[PDB]
Amino acid sequence: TVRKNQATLTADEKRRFVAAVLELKRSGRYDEFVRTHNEFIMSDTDSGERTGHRSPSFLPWHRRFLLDFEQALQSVDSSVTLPYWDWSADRTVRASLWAPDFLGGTGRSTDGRVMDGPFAASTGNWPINVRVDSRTYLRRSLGGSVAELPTRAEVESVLAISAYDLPPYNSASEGFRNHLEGWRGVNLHNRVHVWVGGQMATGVSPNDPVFWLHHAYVDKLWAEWQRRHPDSAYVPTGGTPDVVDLNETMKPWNTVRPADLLDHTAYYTFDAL
Amino acid sequence: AAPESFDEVYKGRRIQGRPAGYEVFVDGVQLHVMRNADGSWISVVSHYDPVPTPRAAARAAVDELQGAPLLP
Repeated sequence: TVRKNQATLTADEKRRFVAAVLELKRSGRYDEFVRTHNEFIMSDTDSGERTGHRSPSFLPWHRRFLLDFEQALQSVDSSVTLPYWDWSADRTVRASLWAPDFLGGTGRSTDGRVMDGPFAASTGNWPINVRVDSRTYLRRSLGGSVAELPTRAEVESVLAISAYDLPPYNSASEGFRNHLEGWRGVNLHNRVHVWVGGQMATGVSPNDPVFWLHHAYVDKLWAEWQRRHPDSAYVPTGGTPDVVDLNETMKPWNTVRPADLLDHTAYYTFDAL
Repeated sequence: AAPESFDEVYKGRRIQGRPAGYEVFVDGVQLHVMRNADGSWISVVSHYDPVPTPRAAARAAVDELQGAPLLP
């Protein structure tokens, strides 16, 4: 399977991706991805057990989570693969990503409600069910709470960082993982969440289908880092309380380790790396 | 030491915080919040944009909710 830049999909590929996501929503499967993500975003803490985020396993955990999602999509339409959103390149509200034939656009100014595209509440096809408040409609405020998406030069400054992660292996860390996650430095991944706004800025962010495309590009950046730093590798490598060491298994699956996910080519390649 | 407790009406909603690590409520409904290692705070309504205090997290949540009742 090849993961393609969203910008490059044909109209038929976009149609088939949208249909597969809507069918996962209709069948009830989609919402359980939202719920799983929320359970870890709430339970992972800097001073305690941490697996899905704020920790070295942020990257292999999301790699496995995205594979689970892509396998669910392929169970609906075997031709579909997960595309990625290069937010350094496709960085305005006018990008084809946000067109009505793909994800739809920003929210209206009164309540943030997305009014167009396949995921607009008015279609009846995108109920927000896993939620933290009464509102059941997709919301966005593109560029509302932060000025700009990261640039290619900001991304390259993070790719340059040679340590994968460093003690204390949490949101206070130096090193590549925490600069890509964005809790320190120029801020890549967290800032994209803030830029989209609406559910993407919350603890139920997979409610927006752009979640997966954003995380597929974060996953590509890990792969790019690995080629830049062939002698650097996942850490820690054993005996770290509360943190997933390289050969420890990860929740919720329990049957996979970071070690099993370092080499993405076992599962997919990129259009260009 | 945990931050101090607080109780105020903000944008027409009662927001409360108290050490437990720390609990916040919006109109009596608990808002999940979390403290980062640097002392900043986030919540399940605004998770990716750290703010300096638990009251700032409660206010950011009320701002984002735009009047919507929080769900447990």
